[PDB]
Amino acid sequence: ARTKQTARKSTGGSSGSSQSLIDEDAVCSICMDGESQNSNVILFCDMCNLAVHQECYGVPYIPEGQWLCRHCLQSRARPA
Ligand SMILES: [Zn+2]
Ligand SMILES: [Zn+2]
Repeated sequence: ARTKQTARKSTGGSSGSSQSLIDEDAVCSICMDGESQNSNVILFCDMCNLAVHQECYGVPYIPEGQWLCRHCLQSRARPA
């Protein structure tokens, strides 16, 4: 599963840094990035845009394969 980690800091790697940065992170649904601990890990679906921290959703362990949320894993659950 795709897991992105981010750490908060008063003055970290920002305000230019290398005068060239291009990246687009995900947006958790359980929280509005207002209080997710100093370091958190977001999770994006492999067939969807379900972006939720594994701590926010309550995921016991992070699979070492594809991540299909209940909506998609259910869509293909019946089919074959
Ligand atoms: Zn969250
Ligand atoms: Zn999904």
